[PDB]
This record gives sequence, C-alpha cells and structure tokens, in this order.
Amino acid sequence: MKINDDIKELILEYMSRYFKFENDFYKLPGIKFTDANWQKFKNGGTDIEKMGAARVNAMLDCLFDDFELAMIGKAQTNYYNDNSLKMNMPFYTYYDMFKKQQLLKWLKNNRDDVIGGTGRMYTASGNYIANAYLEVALESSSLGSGSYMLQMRFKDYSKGQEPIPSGRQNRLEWIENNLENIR
Amino acid sequence: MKINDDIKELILEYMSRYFKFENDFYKLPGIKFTDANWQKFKNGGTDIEKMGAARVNAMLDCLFDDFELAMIGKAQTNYYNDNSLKMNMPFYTYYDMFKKQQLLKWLKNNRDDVIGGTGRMYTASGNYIANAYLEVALESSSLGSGSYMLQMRFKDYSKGQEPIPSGRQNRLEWIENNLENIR
Amino acid sequence: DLVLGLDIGIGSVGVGILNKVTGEIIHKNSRIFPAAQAENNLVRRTNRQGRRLTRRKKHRRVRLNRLFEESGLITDFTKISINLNPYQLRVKGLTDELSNEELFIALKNMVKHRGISYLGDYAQIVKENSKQLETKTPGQIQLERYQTYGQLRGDFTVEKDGKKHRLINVFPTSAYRSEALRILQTQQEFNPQITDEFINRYLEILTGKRKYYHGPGNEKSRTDYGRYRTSGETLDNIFGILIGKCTFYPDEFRAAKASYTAQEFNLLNDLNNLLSKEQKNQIINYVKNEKAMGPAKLFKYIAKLLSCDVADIKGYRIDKSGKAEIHTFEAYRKMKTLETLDIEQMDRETLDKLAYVLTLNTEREGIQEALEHEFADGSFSQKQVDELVQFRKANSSIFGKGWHNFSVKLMMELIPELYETSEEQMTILTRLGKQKTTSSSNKTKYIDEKLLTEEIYNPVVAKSVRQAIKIVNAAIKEYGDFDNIVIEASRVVLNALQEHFRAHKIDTKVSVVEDSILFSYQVDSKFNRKISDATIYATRQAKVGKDKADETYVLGKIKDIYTQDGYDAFMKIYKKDKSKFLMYRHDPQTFEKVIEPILENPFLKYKEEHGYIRKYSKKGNGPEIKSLKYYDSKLGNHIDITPKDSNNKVVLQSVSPWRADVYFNKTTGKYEILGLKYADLQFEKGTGTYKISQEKYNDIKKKEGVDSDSEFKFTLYKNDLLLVKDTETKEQQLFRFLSRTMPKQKHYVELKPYDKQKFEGGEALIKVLGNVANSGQCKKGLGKSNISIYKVRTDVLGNQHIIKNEGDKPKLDF
DNA sequence: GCAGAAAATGAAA
DNA sequence: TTTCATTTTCTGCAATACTTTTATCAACGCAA
RNA sequence: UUGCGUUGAUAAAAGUAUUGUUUUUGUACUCUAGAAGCUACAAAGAUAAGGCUUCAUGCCGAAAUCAACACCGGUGUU
Repeated sequence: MKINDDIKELILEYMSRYFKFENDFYKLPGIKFTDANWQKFKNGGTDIEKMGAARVNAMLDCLFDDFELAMIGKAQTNYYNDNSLKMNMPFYTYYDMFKKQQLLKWLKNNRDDVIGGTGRMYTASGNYIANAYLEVALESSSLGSGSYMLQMRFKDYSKGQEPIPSGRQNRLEWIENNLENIR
Repeated sequence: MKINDDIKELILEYMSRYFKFENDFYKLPGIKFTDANWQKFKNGGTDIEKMGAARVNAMLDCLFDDFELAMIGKAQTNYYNDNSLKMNMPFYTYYDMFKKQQLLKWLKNNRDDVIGGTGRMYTASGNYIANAYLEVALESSSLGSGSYMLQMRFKDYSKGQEPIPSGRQNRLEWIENNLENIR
Repeated sequence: DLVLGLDIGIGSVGVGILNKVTGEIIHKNSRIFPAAQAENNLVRRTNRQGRRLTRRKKHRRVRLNRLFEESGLITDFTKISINLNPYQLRVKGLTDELSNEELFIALKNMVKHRGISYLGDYAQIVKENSKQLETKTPGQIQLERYQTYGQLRGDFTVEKDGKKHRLINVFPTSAYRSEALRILQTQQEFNPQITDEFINRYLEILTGKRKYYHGPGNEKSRTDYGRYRTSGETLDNIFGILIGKCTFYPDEFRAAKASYTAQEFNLLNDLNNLLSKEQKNQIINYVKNEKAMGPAKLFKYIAKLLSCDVADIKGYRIDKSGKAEIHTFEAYRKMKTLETLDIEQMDRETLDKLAYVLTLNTEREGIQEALEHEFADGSFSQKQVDELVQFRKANSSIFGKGWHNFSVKLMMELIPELYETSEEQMTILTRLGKQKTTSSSNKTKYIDEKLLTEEIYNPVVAKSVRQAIKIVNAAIKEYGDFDNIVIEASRVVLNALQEHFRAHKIDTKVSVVEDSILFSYQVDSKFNRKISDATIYATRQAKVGKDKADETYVLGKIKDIYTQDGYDAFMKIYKKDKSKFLMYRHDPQTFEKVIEPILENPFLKYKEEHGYIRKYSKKGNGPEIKSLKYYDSKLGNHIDITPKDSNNKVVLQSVSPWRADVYFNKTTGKYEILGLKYADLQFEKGTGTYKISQEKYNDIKKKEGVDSDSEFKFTLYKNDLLLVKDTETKEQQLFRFLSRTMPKQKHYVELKPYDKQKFEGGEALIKVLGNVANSGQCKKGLGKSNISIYKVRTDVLGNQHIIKNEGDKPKLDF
C-alpha cells in the first residue's frame, strides 16, 4: 500500500466508527499525539506523507486487521486504475464495498467455516471496550494460540434493541439477514 | 505490522536476494536515494522509525506482496514472545520458516488450486528482470480480472542449470521435490 | 528415631521435629492457608440459581414470539409500540375486541409478570390480595391502583385518611390463569384465528414451572445437575441417587421405613428385647390381622398369652417421662384400608417397591411415573393410581419419615435367624461374620487423604486435616520413617493413622493430646473468580472544581433523603460543594425550596408536618422529591458495557487482579511488570476455551510499558514469595506478592509481609524500597534502577528454592 | 479487605 | 514561581419473600 | 462399636416470586409548537465480561483441587 490523503480520511472515518470519544485513540502507546498537534492533524495541516513510519503504521495497525491491511493494498491498486471510481465516490466507501463483497464470496463458497465473535478493543486509559466490533473469521485458516490468518471486522448499525445471539448457527443466521446493516 | 531495525535487516536481505546490482533498487520512482544517503542507510546511520512513511512503505511494497505483509505482522506477533527465538535466530530466517510452513499447509489441505508462474521485477532504468522469482498462488481466491489475493514469492537456490517447467501438473510436482531448495 | 509434633489449627498448621536422643530442634515451620468456609459456596450457588431464573424469563418471551409467528397472527416484531397501557388493554380485552397487536402486548405483559404458586405480615398482605379476587381479576386491581394512587409496581404505602395500609404486587397465578382464559375466550368469540390448541399452548407457557425433583436439562441438553445425565441415563427422581448405602453391603441401597420387611425386622427386634417361635408367629399374625391398636393392647396381649402380670417385663422403649412405646406395623394397617387394590396377598417384594415409590415421591406426577416405570408387567388401574395419590396426600407424616439404615438383602439374611434364637441383631451379626464395614484404598508407602476425609463434620476441619496429612507425607519423605507422632473428629484421624501404621507393619506411637522459623504458603492460582463489583454506574461530562475542560465524571445517587443516612450524605455533599448536585445546575428554584426547611429548622419533620417535598411550580401540582444525583469523582479503571443506542458511557467499576509477569531488558537494566486481571481472559469464539489471546496480550504489553526486546523472567501469583535485592549495598528482603495496584502508575506492586498477615504501618524495609505507609498498605515501585528480583518457591516443609528464570514464554494456554 | 482516585508532596523549567 | 512526577490516605462495596429432598454430627433414653 | 425412637445444629442440591441498578421511549412538571433531560410514574432492553447445539418445561460462567523440573505406584535435580 502507499500513503496519501485518502489514508488520512480512512483513518479518521474508522476512528470515529470504533471509538465513542476522540481522546482514546490519540493517546495510545505508539501514536501519542498532543491536543494541538491532533487539531493540526485533523484539519489537514500536517501531511501524511512525511510523518514517522512507526506512528502511521501504529495508527493503521490499531484500527485494521492484518487481512484488512492486505485488502487496503489490493483496494488501492484496483482503485487508482479505472478512474470512474475516482470520479464518483471517496476511497472509504469503495473500501467498504470491496470487503463486503469479499464477505459475500466467503458466505457463498464455504458456509461451514465462517465463525464469528465479539470484539474487545483497548483504549488509552488502560480499559477495554466490551463489544466494540463484530469479528468474522475462517476456521480452517487457524494458526495456533487462537490467532487466525483470514479475519475481518464489521460494525453493526441496526436500530432495534436486541443483541446478536451466541452459538454458531444463530450468529451466522444473524449476519445473513442484517447484511446492509453491518458496515 | 510495526517498524523497527528488524525491518531494515529484512529489506537489506531481500534486496540482496532479488537484484543483481544495488543501484537499481534505490533509484526506483518512489524510494529515490542518492549514493551518500544510501551509504548512510546501509551502515545503520539513519534509523527506519522516523523516515518518511511513503518511502519506507514503498520500499516494503516493492519487495513484498500484500499477503506477505500480513504474514510479516503475524510472524512478528509469534516471534516477540518465546525468547529462545529472539536470541537464537535473526528475524528473516524465522519469517522464511513461517512462509514455508504456510506453503506446506497450502499443499496439504487444498492441493487442487495451487498454481504457479515466473516473476518479473522492474529495475530503475526502465528494464525488467525476466525470471527473477517463482510466484505461487491460489486459484479460487483471485479477484475477477485481477491479480490473486493469496500469493507468495520464492527464489530457488538449486545448483543445476534448468529452469522451472511449464504446465500445471509438472510445476506443482516440482515444488514438492525442491522444497528444501527454495528459500 | 525422631518425634513429629504437629499442631492443627483453624487456618494454619505448625510442625517441628525433635531428636529424642540429644534434644535439639531440627526443623520447625508453619503452613498458612485460608480457612475453608461456605459463605463463598453460598454466593456461588445463589448466583447459579438466579441466572437460571433470568434465563427462563427471557425464554418465556422467546417462546411467545415463536407462538405468535407459528400461528400467523403477526409477522414482524419491529413495529410494535412500547408506549401503550397494558392494564387498560387487559380490561378492554376482558370485555371488547382487540386487534392482533394489542392482544400481543397484553399477553406479553402478563407472561412477564405471572404470580406465585405455593398456596408473617407478607402472608397477611397476600391473603388480603386474594380477598379481592373472587369477583375481580388482577388487571382490575392494578388498574384501580394506577388511576387512584398514580403508582402501581413495587410495594408502597399510600396513605388513606383512616389508616396507612401498605400495598404489594403479588397475586396467585390461578387468578392470572382465569384472567387470560376469559380474555382469550372473548377474543375467540370475535377472532377466528385463535384456535383452542393456541389457548392451551399459551396457558402452558404462562403457568408452566418445572418440578423441584426434575432439575435443569432437556432430553438433548444432558446437564449434570438434574434428571437427564451425561452418562446417558435418565433418572426418574434426582434425589433417588442421593440415598445413602447399607451399613454392611456398600453396593445395595438403603431400605424404606414403610416397607414390610423393615417393620417385621423392627417388631421382632423389639420383641426379643424383652418367647418361643410359635408365640412370636402368633403375635405377628395378631398385629397383622387386627385393626386400631397401639402399644397398650399389644402389651396386654403379651401379658395374656404368657399368663403373667405386666411387671418384670425386661426392656422396652420409652419416649419421655410418661408412657412406654413399641413398634406396631402402623403402615401395613393403614395400607390395609385401601378399597381399590387388594393388599393381603400381593408379595413381599412388591410391598417393598410400593413403599419405595410412596416414600420417595410426594407429587402425583412423580408417583404416577414411578408406578409406570417400576412395576413392569404390573398393569395397574387408573382408579388405583388416584387412590394411591390420595392416600399419599392423606397421611404424609407416616410416609415422609425416612430410610432404615439397613437394606433388604441384609434384612432378608437376618430375619429367619432371630425367629429361633432369642438374641438380638448385633449378636447375630457378629456370629454370621457380617462385620465388613470398610472404605479401603491401597497405597504402599504413604497416607491417603481421600481415605481420611470420608467423614464430613465441617469443611474447615477437613481442610486442616488434609493439609496436615500432606505435611506428614512430605516430612516422612524427607527425614525417613519416624517413631512418635503427636498431633492435635480427633478420634477419627487418630484411628485412621493407627490403622495406617498397623496395616503397613510400622510400629509408631501416634497420640492426640527464633530466627529460623520458616514459613510456606498456599499459592492461589484459580482463574475464574469474581471479576468486578455488581453496581452499574452512569457517567456524565462536566466541569467540577478546578477544571478547565469537559471531563467524564461518575454519578452517585442518594436513594432516600428522609432517612438519617440520606441526611448525612446530603450534609456532606452540601458542606463540600453545593454545585455538585444536578438539581443545582438544572433547577435552582427547587433548590432554594430545599434550602428553606434547612434554614428554618429535618426532612422527616417536614414530612410529618406536610408530606412529601414537592417540586416548585406556579401551582401546587409538581412532582415530589425522594432522591438526588450528584457528581462523585472522575472516571478511572472500568469495564465499558455501554449499550448500543446510548449516548453516555455506562460502566462497571472496581475490577480485581489475577497475576503478574516480570520482564527485564538489557538496554536500561531495569525490571518491568505486567498486570493481568480476571476480566482479561475470555471464552474464545470458536470452541469455547477459556484463555487469553496473543494479540490482546501484546496490547497489554504495549500498554503496561514493556519493550518488545525484553526477556521474560517468571510469573507471579497471589501469595507467591518474592526476593528483592539491592545491587550496591547488597541488602535483601523477601516478601509475599499480592497484586499490581494503581494502573495509572507503572510498575507499582502491593506486597504483604513474610512474617505476619498485616504490616500495621510504619516500619522500615530495604533502604532503596522506602518505608511502609502510615495507614498499613505497602504499595511500592519496583521498576527502579539498581535492583534485582528473584522468585522463591518453597516446598511444603518450607525450604527455600530461589529462581531467576523459569521458562521461555508466558503460559497462556491451560 | 482491598481497589484506586484524591489530596498531598517533591523535583524540575 | 507554574507544573509535571512520584508517594500516601481514606472512602465505599445488592437485596427480600416462599416450597422441597438427601446426608452427617450431637445429646437424651431402651437393649448386647 | 450396632439398631430403634424423639429435637437441635449443620452441609449439598433443586423449583419459584417481588424489587434494586442502568439505557431508550412516552406522559406530567419547568423555560421560550420547540428546548433543557432535573424530579416523579409507566412500558420495553440488559443484569457478573462472555460462550455452545440439540431449536427448546433448552444449556454452561463467582466453590474446591497446589512447589516446580527430568527418568522407569516409586525413583533423580536448581
């Protein structure tokens, strides 16, 4: 992947997506902004091409999964060609369309291996956020110690007051109904 | 993945692996070193943590595929625990073991889709290097009218003067014979 | 030849060996463990049984949704409004027509609140609630309370002018059954889609509770707490398995007291306590064939048959200072009065099975199922089952007695022997060689603990005895065999140790009557304890005190102002800062209304004089005050359980720690410390294993200030011993770990002493470490320079073993 | 009994 | 002299009303 | 030591009821049909973080077990 202003818009969009308050994401151990520099970064003052490699890569690594980083690379390759997409919509909407259709291919081909779960995210205060996202994975691509090689995250935007059920059957039934609610 | 001195060691090792002369590497459109700064970089003067994000990511993106970048992140996670590994072996050897056992799992589990081919790498003069590596991919996980999502590269260290044969049966037999020759 | 002196206490043992020749003190220590008591198991069982109630309520509304979809009444459960009145709808459906949605709302509200079903001051108010139920439903009662007193739920004391009477919201569930039946019957008169199977299925959802002897589970669920088992066996009654064993055959079940053989055995063992064989047979036939007798007619009959006056009669039982007593049959005679089934001619063993089935089960369903599943090729009649359940419910003081300590096998071996010989049961048992009453388990060198812990007095004495048995095993491992063992229920462990040394032919006399005092503790390493406190808090964003930006504060609430404790709380918050109340920042007119009885007079006196303190309005119609919120403090360490459509953060607080991982790096030369809590682990998402994943562990390693080029030294649990050493003055001290405290401050550790349970504050540690705090808690910073840290593993006797590196990677999979 | 911010203290800037 | 960085201290924490079974200890008597 | 009667103390396990805390929504109270979200009341959701398969009188999660490491119920080491 290569780094430009679209990565800044994508980072800000997913930061607003997963975190309730802004101060959590910008004081994490590895990003470590101040308040004035964060206000300069959000307003387009500082350019994300000549920042530190470690800080930008930590910002990218906290928000995305590693298969999702491979999908960022492939998305950018497919998106900087075929300039009707560059005429039409911004990069994060195209990134969501790409990973959603990857999930549709996963659900179509091999429906026996798709497992899911709740996702807990650590903030900058020492605390975690229980039920921060919905994680989906393939059981057959399973490294030892509970890590998985192929994995994606989603954020559900449903309006009713009822959570996602546990169990394999019930959760995989829930994902197929509310496909256009998960983002 | 996160960026430290081990990534510098990995970049120097794979650059010595794929290119015949060193000058081709740095003068590429996106890295763009001079001679004195390259000599400063190779001797460990400049640290790859506070360099530009675009230059470091272009150096990593030219050498690796995106699935290989995800595998760097997963191998870093498994490697910074278990302190026999950190002391005993430099990073890139453990990364080679990681990608080889991923290849063994690919050949064992799903033997029907592993296809291959030769790999051409562009230098800084406008020319490419024909038959620079051997690329292997999974046929079922290929983006439509696009390059394969799951993909790896290898460089054979065999001593005979005979290239890798064409056809899909014979190449897949060839990979299974010269497993301890590819690195 | 040595002597082991072992002191057993409530929460500690302490031992020492002596030489018996010279007389020197060779070895002494003390083992400390928590005293095992059952206020933790009470909390565990209470929470286990309450989670099932919340589970079953949620499953009731799930089943009602499946019923309304499976019969085609409504289709999408998204458009249903939550702001209709259910009680008005229950009365309106009691008399007029409802549509599908209002019917679903009323029946859902009834299933959420069904009644009690077992039928001091509480029983009086429930009887008063049932008093208004002969012409009214619960719906009319609750609607009358809602329209009159403006308040329905809870229990409240609305003041009537004549007297103050406390109302409550519990009704019997038969009233709910009648209300739902009338509602569904009038709707059946209007709606054709309501069928009668729908009515019966709803009434089984509404009034369906499991029996107390059925337990949890299903035919396919296979739990190990109720009927259906994991061994593939279905038990008719769960308590049946719990019956004890015979006293001489440990594989046969104990016999029921209301059988034929037990009553014969008891009458014959009482008659031989006082006769020929024919006289005993005649007495048995007399008490077996005549009706309405007691002890007096029987003693007159023994006096008449023996031709002797009732005196010089040797031994009979007596209850108290008055009359005597003797075994009659008394259940065979009360079973003889059964009209439907004939009982004079059945068998011996069918009487035993019938007494077993009547002794175990009290409900009619358990009696019915046991009669169908224990009398194969018995082919009973239905009227026999109804008379049997009526007879069981009739006199339950006679069938609900218990279980006679022998079994029917031993009582069939012993009953034809005490016809001829005039001796008792014990002498026949010693004659017959039936003396086998053992719990044998074989080792070859040491003592078994499950052997000795076969008798349950208390958990604390069992805990102390098995700790002492481990002490003795390791002590005679280390110092050879012994000669004398002096220890401190007591005759039980005494008899067990004498039997152990006498079986293994070791002649040893066991009897029940400084600086180098080593200690050894019990390391606590269980990993699923209670994760946090149980009150759910709510947070707001504000600026309180010397603050310049908006920050997240945790709210606190005064539940009742009128009570004395509410006045103490209000006075402390009033004297600290008045602007910490939320009413002071949203409505100051009501707050000067609050300052007025403070200044003139406290709230209890105003409540006696005028009633509840009202909210200020332009008229006298505003609401009243009973509680007040305030800003407690800032937000620190928490678990964020904020709901999906909230807007303020909702948290759980005061989360408890589990273990620490000590690291060291060769760049700056100082030690680094992780902290894991009980809430950091997780049931994993694919298989359900309880472990901590590796990416989350690297997140905690990033957060707790540990560089990734650091070698892993060891792991520390609670009460695990620890050695801290200085590196320029070379003074050392060893401590007990407790926790990793104050998660804002890096590398802070709370330590407990090695010589006592509490520091009590003030004394001096190593010069680098500092002085223990004045209040009593020692929490120091170990992530300094010029220090060294080792682990101390001590065996059960208390010998130190100092370790520097105990593995290659932290243990995260169990 | 103990988690852990609040209030107090100390060493730069 | 404001301000960030380490050491002490002192305040606060979930309840109540029914129903039932099995087992083990005691102590108070009849017997060997 | 074994058995039978009374009555105390304890332990293990099971079935239910009404609250309490908190979130959204509605009606009232306040300020100018809007706002503010205090103070009452009533619905609906959650109630240790979470997880499973068998699709339901569904199930599990706050107790106990304890010095580690190496070699055929024993034996050896830092």
